[PDB]
Amino acid sequence: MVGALLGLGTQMYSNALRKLPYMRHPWEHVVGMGLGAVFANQLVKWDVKLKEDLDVMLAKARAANE
Amino acid sequence: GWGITGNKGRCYDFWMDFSECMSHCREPKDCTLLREDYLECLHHSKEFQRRNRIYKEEQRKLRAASRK
Amino acid sequence: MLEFAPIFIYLVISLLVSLILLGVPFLFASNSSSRFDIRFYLVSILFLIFDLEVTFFFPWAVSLNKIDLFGFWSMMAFLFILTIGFLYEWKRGALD
Amino acid sequence: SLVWLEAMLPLGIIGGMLCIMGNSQYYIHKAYHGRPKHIGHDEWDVAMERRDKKVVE
Amino acid sequence: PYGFWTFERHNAQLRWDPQISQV
Amino acid sequence: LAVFPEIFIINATFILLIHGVVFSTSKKYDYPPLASNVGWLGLLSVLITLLLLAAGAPLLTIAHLFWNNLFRRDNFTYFCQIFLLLSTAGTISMCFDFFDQERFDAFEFIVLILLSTCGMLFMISAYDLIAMYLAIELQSLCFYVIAASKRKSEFSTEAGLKYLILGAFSSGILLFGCSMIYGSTGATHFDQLAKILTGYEITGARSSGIFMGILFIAVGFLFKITAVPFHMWAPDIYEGSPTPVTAFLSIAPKISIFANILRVFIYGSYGATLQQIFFFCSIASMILGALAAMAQTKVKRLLAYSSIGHVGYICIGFSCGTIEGIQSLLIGIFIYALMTMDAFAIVLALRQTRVKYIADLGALAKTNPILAITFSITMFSYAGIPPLAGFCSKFYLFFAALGCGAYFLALVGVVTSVIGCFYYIRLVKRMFFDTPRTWILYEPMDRNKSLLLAMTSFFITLFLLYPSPLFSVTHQMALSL
Amino acid sequence: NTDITALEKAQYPVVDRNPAFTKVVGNFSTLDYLRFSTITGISVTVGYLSGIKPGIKGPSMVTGGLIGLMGGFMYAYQNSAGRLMGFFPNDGEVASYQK
Amino acid sequence: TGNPIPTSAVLTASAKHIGMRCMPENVAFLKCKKNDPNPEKCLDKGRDVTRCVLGLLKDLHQKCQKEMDDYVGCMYYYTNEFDLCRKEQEAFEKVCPL
Amino acid sequence: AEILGIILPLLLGVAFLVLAERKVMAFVQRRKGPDVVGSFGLLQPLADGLKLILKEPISPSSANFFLFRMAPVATFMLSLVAWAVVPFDYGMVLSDLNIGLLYLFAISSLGVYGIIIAGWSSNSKYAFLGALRSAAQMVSYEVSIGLILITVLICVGSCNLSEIVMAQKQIWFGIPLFPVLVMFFISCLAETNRAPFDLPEAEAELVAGYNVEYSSMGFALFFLGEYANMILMSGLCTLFFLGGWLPILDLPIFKKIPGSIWFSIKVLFFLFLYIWVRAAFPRYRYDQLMGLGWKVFLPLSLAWVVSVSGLLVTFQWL
Amino acid sequence: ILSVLSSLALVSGLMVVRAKNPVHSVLFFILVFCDTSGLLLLLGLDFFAMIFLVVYIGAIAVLFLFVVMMFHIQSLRYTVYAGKVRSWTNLETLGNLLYTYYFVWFLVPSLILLVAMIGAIVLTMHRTTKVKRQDVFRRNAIDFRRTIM
Amino acid sequence: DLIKYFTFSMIIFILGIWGILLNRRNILIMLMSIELMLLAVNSNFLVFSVSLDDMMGQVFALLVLTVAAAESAIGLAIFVITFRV
Amino acid sequence: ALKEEKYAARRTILPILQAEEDERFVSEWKKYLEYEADVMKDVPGWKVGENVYNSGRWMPPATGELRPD
Ligand SMILES: CCCCCCCCCCCCCCCCCC(=O)OC[C@H](COP(=O)([O-])OCC(O)COP(=O)([O-])OC[C@@H](COC(=O)CCCCCCCCCCCCCCCCC)OC(=O)CCCCCCCCCCCCCCCCC)OC(=O)CCCCCCCCCCCCCCCCC
Repeated sequence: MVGALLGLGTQMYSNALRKLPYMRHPWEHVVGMGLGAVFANQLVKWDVKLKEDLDVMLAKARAANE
Repeated sequence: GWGITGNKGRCYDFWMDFSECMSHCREPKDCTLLREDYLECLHHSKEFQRRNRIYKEEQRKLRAASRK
Repeated sequence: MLEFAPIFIYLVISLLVSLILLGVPFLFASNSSSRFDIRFYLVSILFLIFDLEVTFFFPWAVSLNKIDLFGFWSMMAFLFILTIGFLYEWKRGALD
Repeated sequence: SLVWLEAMLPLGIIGGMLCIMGNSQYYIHKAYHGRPKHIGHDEWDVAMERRDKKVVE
Repeated sequence: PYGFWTFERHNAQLRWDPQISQV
Repeated sequence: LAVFPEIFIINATFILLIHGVVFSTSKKYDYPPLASNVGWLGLLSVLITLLLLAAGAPLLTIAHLFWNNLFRRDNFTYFCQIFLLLSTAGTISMCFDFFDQERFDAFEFIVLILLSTCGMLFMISAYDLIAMYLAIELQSLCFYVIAASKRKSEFSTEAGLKYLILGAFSSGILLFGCSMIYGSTGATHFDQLAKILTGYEITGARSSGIFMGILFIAVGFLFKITAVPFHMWAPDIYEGSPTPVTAFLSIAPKISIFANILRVFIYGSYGATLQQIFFFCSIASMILGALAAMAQTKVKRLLAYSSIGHVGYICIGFSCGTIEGIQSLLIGIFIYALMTMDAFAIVLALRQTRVKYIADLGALAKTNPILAITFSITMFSYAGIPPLAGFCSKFYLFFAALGCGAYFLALVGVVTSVIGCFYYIRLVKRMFFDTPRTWILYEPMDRNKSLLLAMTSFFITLFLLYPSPLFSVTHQMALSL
Repeated sequence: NTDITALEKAQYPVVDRNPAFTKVVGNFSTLDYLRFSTITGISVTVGYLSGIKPGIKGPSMVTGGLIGLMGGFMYAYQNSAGRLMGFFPNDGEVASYQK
Repeated sequence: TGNPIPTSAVLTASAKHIGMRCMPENVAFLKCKKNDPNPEKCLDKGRDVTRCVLGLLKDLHQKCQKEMDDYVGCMYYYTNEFDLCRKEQEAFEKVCPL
Repeated sequence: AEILGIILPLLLGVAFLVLAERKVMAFVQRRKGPDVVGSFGLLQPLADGLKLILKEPISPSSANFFLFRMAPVATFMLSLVAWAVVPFDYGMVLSDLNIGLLYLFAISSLGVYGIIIAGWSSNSKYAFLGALRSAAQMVSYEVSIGLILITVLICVGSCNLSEIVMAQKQIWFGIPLFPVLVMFFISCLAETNRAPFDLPEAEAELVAGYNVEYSSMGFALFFLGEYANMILMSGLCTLFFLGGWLPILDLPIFKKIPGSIWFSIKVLFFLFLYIWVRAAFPRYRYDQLMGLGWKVFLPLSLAWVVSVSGLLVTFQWL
Repeated sequence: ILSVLSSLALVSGLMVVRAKNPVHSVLFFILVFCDTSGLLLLLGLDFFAMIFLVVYIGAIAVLFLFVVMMFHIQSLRYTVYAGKVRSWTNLETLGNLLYTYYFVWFLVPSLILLVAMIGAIVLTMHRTTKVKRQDVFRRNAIDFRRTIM
Repeated sequence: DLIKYFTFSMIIFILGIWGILLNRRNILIMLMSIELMLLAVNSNFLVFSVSLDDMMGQVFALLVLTVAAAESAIGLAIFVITFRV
Repeated sequence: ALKEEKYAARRTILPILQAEEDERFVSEWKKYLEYEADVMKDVPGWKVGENVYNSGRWMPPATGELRPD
């Protein structure tokens, strides 16, 4: 996903900060960030599920319209 | 809710009464009688203020009878 | 506490006794016949720590039938952390 | 041989002083109070002594 | 959050008790 | 179970401490410097914990034995603890240069950071005045030690000494608050203290003991987080101490003490009676941040005052007890922490300088221009420039302050943030478009800072493009309280 | 006294509430033994690569392996316990329905 | 000592007998106290336990009155400390009430 | 009060312990000790005393009278007040404290003050560093005595010394924990200075190691203090480990079993052991000594708390 | 009369904050602790009195004395006879809790004492052991034998 | 009488914070006052535990004892390091 | 076993001691109530004489901190 492009940047941005050129095999380990982005989106879904659960718990609470 | 010599403390009973209330009462009030009970155990503020009013009125009467 | 009053007066009566032992020689016999040793701060801090841990030993010592096998293991965890500290001090070499 | 007794004698008259340390502060306390000292004298016993001196009126 | 009584009633009988061990 | 994040990071610290001490005192290995070897295993004992902690998400609440006695974990403690270990991960990572380049054979600085992280893991989940104080002091004691570590330069020694004095006095105030509250309530557990302090209404109901107790607890905390009226040394504390220990005691105690404040001040005592001092602290903290940042030169002290001001911008989320306010406060801690880890990663990248001010910080637009881009990104983020993440933090905080009716708090926040925006725009201009000013050259930063600076720079710029995960996290944490 | 009763508990069907040690560890799935094995590897490696600089490659590898054993084992234990207890996916109910 | 004045010594001396006998009165008093600790609400059960126990003492001081005097002499001498004289404890128990 | 009946006999005990040490340590060396003064040197302590009292001062110096003229008083008062809780027989303790043992620990922690102050008021760098070294030694073998007492405390119920000596009716803690008695004795040897462990007390470095203004009273009071501290720390190896006032319980027909006499016999054994072990062993140099209190008697004391706690927890012997 | 003699502690606490001579400061420090232990005795907390003595005026003010000497600055009661049948000494009723029920607040002070050990080591080792006693670290093959200065 | 044993501790704590404020110049008095105020809160916990008849006070007082002691250890060690050689 | 013997003896004599203390304290309480109603004169003072409960439970009246120590 977009995590692949982001990782190549994070690695290339890292290379740009240490002064090293933009070259090596860690740009192929940015696939790990693609895994990370998929997990982060998966965690967004799981998280909004849990937040909806806590929100219906709150709606049950707070006097429940009384 | 312990005690300095074991033995359920002094008013772990009052705290259990104030916790069972706050457990199954939907409001902080209507469970406040038990809260004032428990704080009365803790600091004896009501008992001490009553004793001090007793002694204060006694002392005022005695001074009014002595000096006149 | 009730039994603390005998030693409370003991301090003062021993003060009196030592004052008499002081005044006895004074009356008789008239006219005619290193920048810093920091190891003393390491030894001192280390005694402080080990006496703190003995302070924690005392209630666990006197109440060990109450805490059956769980207070014992909790104290042994506290003591394994003491031992890790003491081994870090032994290896680092503060005991010299 | 009983030659060590001469060197035992100072330990004796230092043992005859701890016997006095122990029995003096016993028979002095056994005098001020008609009864020996109670070692395990927990608060139950001070409470019972209070109520006891209050029972004999 | 009223998670106190569920332990109090649970362990009140062992120690820290005024009059149960008496009788 | 339920202490597997603590059981591990305590066993791992011992395994590292024994492993480090045996080798550094070894003739066979020529007395090697065990830093960066007990490190590396240090920060992995963090990641394995962060893996032990994140995985067992339902398991953290696995017992009752801990509940009404020692400490209560929940979703808030769980998420805030995954953050502390993550923010401790960044802080150990940025130090790897400080261990090799700077001559430190003292590995136990690592094991002390690990013990402090355990103390903070027990602060987050602290759910009793006694546990709160004990964990607070565990982490504060590790930090006094590792802030007085450098014994050659006398500048770090007196800084660590006044840090110890300030922290011990803050803990004394906090502890007197705990005493007054306990003495006037007969209950220390937050689950017990909550039941008592419902309908306490100090300003309406005469309860002076509990009032002075909550006031002293708030004062001790506002000392620990170095808010404005009680910072009192914090600039000199951050300036004198070494840079990585500053990065540690400047971002992680904030996270931990703020989670602890959310525990005691939103559950243990909930009223509009105590948050008045935090409202005043927010006002004067944003004021002091803005002005002193306008006044400072030394980049370390500039970051000190910037952190004080941003801590101010945090407390406006606590200055109103609404869920939106608490969620704004949590958003503000994550965007203040990631940005501070970034700023300190940058300051650690520039090891070559001595204690030097923004003028010597110059020329970075020329030497290492990508690092200057990153530094401008981070400083903008602090300022709150719209297209960045710090803007999202300050903006949601101000929106919570408006929804909470604290219009004046939002006003002082916006004027102080605009002052800061002006100051940091002027700083970036002076660094980029002019002022060459003596061209000090830097050894390159290592991969560890590089990825943290790079990932965090990506997080700051590409944040508004996906704020759903963090907002969901912080709203869940606020609901859990 | 103690009790394993949990907050947010039993979200999945419990197999054995409060599993005894030597059973929750005898429940290690070939994924747990694969989590306890990858953690010990990533901990031995960071324990060897870390120690090549100070010359301690062997003993730093050993201490990284000790850290990895402790951590990966407590992780495999977390997993197999939240599986035996009702906390995790827990597809190992066939082990109870069969035995 | 003397008439059955329920002193400390004479009470802790007969506590074995106050255990065998007068157990119903004691357990009733304790049941009240554990029900509600207000002193009035079982002043009657207090009279009841005190009645049977004063009776038990006046009993022990009739048969074996010399034995029940040496043992209380102990318990007053050593303050209610049992082990300090098991000889008096046995001689008192053996002669009449076991 | 009756504090006289515990300080005066203890003063006589210390005065006669100087003679008991000289005489026993002489008998060891194949020679009669003080033997002309009294019938058997029995008046030799009174002669030493009455001499030290009649010795003119070297310089009056009564001006500095609050600094170090009450510091020996403090050391001696502490060495004498730690005798209250020590029980000589059933109900012969002067003040049965239910935390008696911890009170002894505190009295030692104040004897540290005694030494440090009485050494600092001596404006002699060598003597002050010697006093500081002696205090660090006395306080480094106090963590080991602390843990040894935690062992003998685990065996007992409470810290009440009368209970610790009453908890040995079945067997003295010297028989099962003999290795501990050897560590308490070798620590009480080292806590006090009089020991194989007395480099700060190396014959010369001791006199020039406590004060500059002697006047005799200071010399006698330090030695009276060291010998009372010794009678005390030998009256602890006999409460805790040996049966405080307990016989072997064989109940002989010849022996009417007095209590204080048994306590006396045992404290005499430990005093004779103090002397014997001063005669027969070389000094430890204070650089191996401090490396024996940390590296030898702390690990072997910690192990013992875990051993006597374990073996008493598994089998419910507590 | 000893009840109100806490005024001694009160004035000695005012001395330590209003004294330029450090010996008087540490002396009145020790005095404050002695009177605070007297107070803790009057309350019957016997264990805490002895612990104040030990871990304050046998360790901590020992530290402070070291820092001064060296490094000079220049009727109606109703006693309920239940719960008295078994009187719990203060140590027993601290151990019934600290090691079994609130034991994590006791293993955390364990970690604080361990951090104090590590701290006193890393701070005041003072380059007197392997911290710098490793070697001067001078090698031959890395030297130029001063032929060319 | 609880007020007598608390307000006296309260003003001992006030003495500690007062010495903190005044003595920002001298640090040994700073640490003196630190341990002073960590006593006036410790003695405070003990007094409030005797008054309330609650044991949490004494548990917390013991832990504050063995935490303020480690704090004094590290404090004085930092102070000795501050006076470098 | 000796301590359990001692505690059994104490628990057995506990009801008699507690009955004596109940009678004594209730007599002192009657006299304290007859003193209150006399120092208050019952028109101006506490219109309810005892009214000490403050909820549905009884407690020994009041004291200092720790007398038995
Ligand atoms: C479109 C085409 C796609 C093709 C397919 C692509 C397939 C995958 C591609 C490759 C994926 C990643 C491969 C492994 C990681 C490489 C790391 C790296 O760059 O090392 C730099 C590193 C820089 O320093 P150095 O030269 O090692 O010298 C050390 C310094 O002295 C240091 O200073 P000192 O002297 O003070 O020493 C302190 C020490 C301190 O050292 C430490 O403390 C190290 C601790 C680091 C953290 C843990 C690392 C090991 C475990 C990683 C995680 C494993 C689980 C999965 C991933 C988790 C998330 C990362 O520093 C070190 O440098 C130690 C060693 C550094 C390397 C550590 C990592 C390697 C060992 C473990 C391998 C793990 C593989 C991960 C696979 C990822 C994907 C699943 O240099 C090397 O390691 C060079 C040789 C190794 C690489 C061989 C060539 C690549 C082989 C695979 C290529 C396949 C793709 C072909 C693509 C073709 C088109 C382009």
